[PDB]
Amino acid sequence: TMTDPIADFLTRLRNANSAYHDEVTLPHSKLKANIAEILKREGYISDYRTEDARVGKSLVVQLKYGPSRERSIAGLRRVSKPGLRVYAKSTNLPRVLGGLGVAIISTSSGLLTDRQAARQGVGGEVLAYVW
Amino acid sequence: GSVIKKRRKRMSKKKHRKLLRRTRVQRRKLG
Amino acid sequence: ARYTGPATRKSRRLGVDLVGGDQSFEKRPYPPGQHGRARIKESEYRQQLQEKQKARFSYGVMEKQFRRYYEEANRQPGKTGDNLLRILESRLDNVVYRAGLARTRRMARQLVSHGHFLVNGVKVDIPSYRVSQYDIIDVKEKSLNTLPFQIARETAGERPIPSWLQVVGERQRILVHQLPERAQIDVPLTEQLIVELYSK
Amino acid sequence: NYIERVVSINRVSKVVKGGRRFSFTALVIVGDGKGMVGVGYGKAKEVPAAIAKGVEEARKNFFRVPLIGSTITHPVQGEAAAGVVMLRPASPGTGVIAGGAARAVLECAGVHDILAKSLGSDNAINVVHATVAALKLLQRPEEVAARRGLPIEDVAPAGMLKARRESEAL
Amino acid sequence: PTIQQLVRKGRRDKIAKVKTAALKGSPQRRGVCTRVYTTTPKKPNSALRKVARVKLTSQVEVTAYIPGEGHNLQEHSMVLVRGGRVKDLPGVRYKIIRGSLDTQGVKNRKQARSRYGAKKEK
RNA sequence: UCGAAGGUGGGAUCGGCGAUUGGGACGAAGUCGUAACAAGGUAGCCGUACCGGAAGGUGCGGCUGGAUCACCUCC
RNA sequence: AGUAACUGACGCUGAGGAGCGAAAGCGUGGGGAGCGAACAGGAUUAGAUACCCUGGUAGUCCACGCCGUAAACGGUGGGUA
RNA sequence: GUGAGGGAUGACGGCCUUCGGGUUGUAAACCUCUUUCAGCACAGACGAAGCGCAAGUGACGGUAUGUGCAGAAGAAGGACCGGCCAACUACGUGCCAGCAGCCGCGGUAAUACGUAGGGUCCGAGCGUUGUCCGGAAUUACUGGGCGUAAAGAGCUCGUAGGUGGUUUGUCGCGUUGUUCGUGAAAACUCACAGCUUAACUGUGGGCGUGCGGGCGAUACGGGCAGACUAGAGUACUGCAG
RNA sequence: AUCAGCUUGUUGGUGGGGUGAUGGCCUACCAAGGCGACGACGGGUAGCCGGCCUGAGAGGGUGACCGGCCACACUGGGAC
Repeated sequence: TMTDPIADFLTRLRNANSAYHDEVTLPHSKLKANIAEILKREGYISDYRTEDARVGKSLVVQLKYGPSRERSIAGLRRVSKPGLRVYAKSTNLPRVLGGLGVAIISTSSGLLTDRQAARQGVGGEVLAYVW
Repeated sequence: GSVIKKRRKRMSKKKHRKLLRRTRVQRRKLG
Repeated sequence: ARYTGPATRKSRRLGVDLVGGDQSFEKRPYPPGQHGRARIKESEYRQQLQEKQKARFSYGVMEKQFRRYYEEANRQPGKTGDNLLRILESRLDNVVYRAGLARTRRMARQLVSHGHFLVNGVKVDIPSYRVSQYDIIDVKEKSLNTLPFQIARETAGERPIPSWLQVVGERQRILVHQLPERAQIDVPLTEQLIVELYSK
Repeated sequence: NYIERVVSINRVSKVVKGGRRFSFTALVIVGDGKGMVGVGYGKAKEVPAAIAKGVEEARKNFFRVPLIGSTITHPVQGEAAAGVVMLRPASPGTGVIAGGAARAVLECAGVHDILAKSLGSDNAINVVHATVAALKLLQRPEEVAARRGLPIEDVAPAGMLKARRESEAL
Repeated sequence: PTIQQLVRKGRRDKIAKVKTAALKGSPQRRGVCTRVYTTTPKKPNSALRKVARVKLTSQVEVTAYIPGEGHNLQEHSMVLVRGGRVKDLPGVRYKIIRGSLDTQGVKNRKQARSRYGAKKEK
């Protein structure tokens, strides 16, 4: 069955990115929408929107490609997963690509990046890495 | 995979089975 | 202990002059022995080891002391190369020689070991003595009129005194402003090779 | 001025009715020590000739390493064939820390301070290929900011910006 | 394996093969020469290797190799044995120390003397 | 009363020796054979059963990690 | 498969465990045409405990039970996107 | 510490040689200089704002140390040199004697044996053996794999366990922030200070990755109380084997 | 687990006793529990720790000196 919706979202993104698709659709949830917001604000995707599906709602994500058809996402990894979950204190927040990437962290103040969490002095669950 | 490994294993197995056959009554009487 | 045998042997083997004014090295710049002309194989380890031997035979420091210096330099929060070079340059005998009071580093060490100097008003006879900021090195009065210091104080036209030192008195006082930086050290060889060798 | 590194010479042979015919293959690294490197693999019946073909092939294929001052931009891991080489930037004055093939490639490329480890397939040709694949994975921060359409400060940590400032000042 | 498989069974390291079990944790042992003879090495090589049979203080019967050129060992000779393998001989894992106890340092040795118990010439 | 040591008894469990006896590893050149690798000259192997100085042979089921299929006339 | 009427996460995997599991083989009772281990001759061979030929018993078949293995192989565990 | 400076178409001797010469080698001899540490003589501690109402009291110790005197005078060995892995020649021997961590070297011309020259690495040490970690990502949490290299149970059902779609409210268990207590000293690390330097010693921070109490947050996991139909199953109608 | 069952003051209660103190710590009676594959019960080995060595770190090895706690004082019991 489906165990990790977040990992499934990340793999849909990765598979669409590798195939140079301009569009990826998935079932909607608040967590997926929030990490989509973080991705868009960090400039990793072009834009996203939510339609309505036959049963629930869908998530529509536009992938960003450069003028020479070069992908704007180099990698997407799921860090904390069902089973072995990962939590980081405000001081040992992970660095992605030596700071060139973004680590999404679920803190009690919402979804933040590693730099935002470090600035606000909070910890939480390390959802994923983007670079 | 090469059949050489199967040949080594089969020769070991064949020799062991021959040994078991040769001492069936002796094993039965000692056990 | 101390290295006592011939000096030009090391200069010929290492391919550079370490004393500075040695005519034997200029006459034959190739390694000593029967096979001093045989072509050598090229290897990174050989070059690193030769650099380390250059460093530790210029200053007359044995291997264990040199390794202690390297560990100290790596521990410090600078960078390893210039830290090691400055640790080496701060030795009392090197300071004495670099101040022009000794023609060669060997005689600087010999003078220091014989208690001819006096640092900060207390007699010090330890060549490995490290010198800090604002130290006054003086020659004790009994040895001021000796032949070595006589000829040292009337030929002050040799190698220039570096910036971080200053011979200030007619009695050849030595004043240390600050520990030398890499720019003012003016030493042969390459520290990076030594750092590579000791990281193996 | 170009520096060269003959990292390996191998005597290969093919069998014929008469017997064995031996040739030589040389893997050569060519770079300028300023950020560009090239890898060549030449084969000939004589060692100097094979070295010459390797040198010309390496010069033909050139590739620029995204250095930042004296080290690479960020940690990378490159894999080619079964060879795995990991690269990690180091603070100035550390020196090159790598095995023979990786050390040759990095010294040719002009990298001065880097932590490099080989994690599989000790074969020199494949280790060199993996090192090149890792070096080809590096991204300059300006290109990263361009990809995400953000200012250079919002993408990179302040330490990288300070390092770039010092390097360009020097 | 799965993380749950790990927390259920864990990782078991490879066992270490004990070397020179006759020494019983000591750098050297003292033994008596059960028999002193000679033997031939494996096929690629050929010589008359000099080998002694030693009964150690750990109550283990061990065959040891005698290095050097000439030796004066015979029956009931107290020797001091150490660890060391000889590739030619199949099951010889010990060597007799020259210059210790009854076994004598070799004669007319001038290089690597300390490895054969030969004193420096006066 | 409890109670160490001692005595009696029947068992557990860990080792050593043992007349005889089984197999294993290695050993240029000993004896007997040719089993496998090229269709290895009966394709090989897997389980099982029987038989045979020995490699092995045969039956039953299975697998391909088995080689060759020239010429081939109408279109 | 279609309709989607119904329930409303009731799902997935699964240590151990239980069940099923080719052929050969084993037990008890039947059956037995053909084939056919073993066993007999014939031939080939230097020798044939083989290949080839002529015979041929268990077995192959049925009922009820054991056994629990196979190159039980797609040499590829199951679920999901 | 066993010396330092100067010292040559570069002495002798040794060794190699192409018989030319080269190397030991600025090394030596010689000419000056300094005497550390040893040796001799003299002086001679701190440790004791102590103890004692007696007049004195230091085991170490006449030690450390300081000052004079004499003279380079009393002071260097071990391993290795085919490749890994710095450093090669000659003679002797010949599948021997032997070496060897691995690969492997000994078959009268061995840079691998033995010895001498030369060299290199260390140096009051230098090697060998024994044991542990590293290299080993070779038990792989960081950080491995299973078609043919070792590795998918012959196949299912199912127990304990592990794990779990969308959504609302709540708890604050996990998670996270802060604060208080504790985490002896020593050790480690940073800075400073004292021993002539160093080792060593002391001082002041950090560390002590943790646990306990209070207070804050609710994104995620979990619990509790609900809701939904995309998973799962049932119903009905057909269908192929 | 190539050690799957273990336990009868053993699990709990009441009244007594005992102790500086709670308590099957002891005792009489009553009830039949308690522990175990989250490995009881057996077998082997071992003083534990601050620390020490190694390592990039995680981790691995170790418990010499120094410092804390424990146990023992020819062997086995016992109280004063």
